[PDB]
Amino acid sequence: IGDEPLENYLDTEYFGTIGIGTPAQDFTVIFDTGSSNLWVPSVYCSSLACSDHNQFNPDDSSTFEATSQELSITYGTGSMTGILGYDTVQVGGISDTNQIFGLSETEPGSFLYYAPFDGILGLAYPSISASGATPVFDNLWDQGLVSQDLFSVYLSSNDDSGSVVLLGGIDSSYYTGSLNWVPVSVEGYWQITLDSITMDGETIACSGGCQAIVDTGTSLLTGPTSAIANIQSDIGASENSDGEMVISCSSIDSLPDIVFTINGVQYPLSPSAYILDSCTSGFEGMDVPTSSGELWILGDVFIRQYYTVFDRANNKVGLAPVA
Ligand SMILES: CC(C)CN(C[C@@H](O)[C@H](Cc1ccccc1)NC(=O)O[C@H]1CO[C@H]2OCC[C@H]21)S(=O)(=O)c1ccc(N)cc1
Repeated sequence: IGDEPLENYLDTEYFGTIGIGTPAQDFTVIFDTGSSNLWVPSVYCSSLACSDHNQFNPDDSSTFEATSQELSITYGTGSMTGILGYDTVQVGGISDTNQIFGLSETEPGSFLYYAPFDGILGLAYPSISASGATPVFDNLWDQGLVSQDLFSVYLSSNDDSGSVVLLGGIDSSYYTGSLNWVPVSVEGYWQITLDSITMDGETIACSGGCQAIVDTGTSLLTGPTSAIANIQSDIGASENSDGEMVISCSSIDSLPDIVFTINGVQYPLSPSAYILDSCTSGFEGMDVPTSSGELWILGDVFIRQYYTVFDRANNKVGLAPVA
């Protein structure tokens, strides 16, 4: 069982340190349950974001093995191109030998330039991995480096230490109540079916059910723009001169919970959770069309309240209230 500590950056990004190569070269990476590739910047990249982050040098690693395979990835915000290579990745105390990963050759745009992390370590299914690159957790399981084919995530609140990805384990000191299990509706993301979203007993969005993904790599709780607009109006959030969804901090003590029903079980978010003396909404409209329908994203606003188990043996997500 391996523990990967995560730094809680402003309650907005959660990244941990990994080592790549022999001797290890260290990188910070977002542990991203919304994607499946591992990549870091490399000495082959001249983009600005490469210049202001740690760059992998395969020349200095005695265990590196080159490939002729290229890689390209476009995220919601940010993108990269590069080349795949193999090396040993130290992650959570585990020596992940023979791990394929991306060495960036371009990283355009300001988001990656201003972000504190060097790269991204995806934790989702192989079906959405660019170039069919084996995801880290698949390679761990393939090599028997974890005995149980699952991992769990605790994300801390209030910029506190203690966030972790627990590779191969579930730890009940991080939660209370019973874990409830949700089948993965479509294997790619950690995608699940939401039944309803309610406030003070009435349905405010997702009437008749909708699709959602559980994504540590997204800060906010996002949904289709039209639905989110209603929710913003429902909680009293107004966009201001600067493009921020502003809300009176006094509503934190006024407003009722917003309740997500998932597989028939109610998961409340208190206004303490879905309102971030500058208070803004934890919701954001973002349209993610798929053959499944538009996706909602249960990002860190949600995951901070629910210890989450990602079970690849079973293709299920487990949820329980954080301790
Ligand atoms: C780069 C990540 C650390 C951040 N992203 C979260 C990530 O989970 C998204 C979450 C996501 C998912 C779907 C649509 C938009 C965003 N996944 C994603 O874009 O996956 C990509 C992998 O290759 C492609 O195939 C799947 C989608 C692409 S992100 O949505 O782009 C993002 C970027 C900036 C901020 N501030 C907040 C979120």
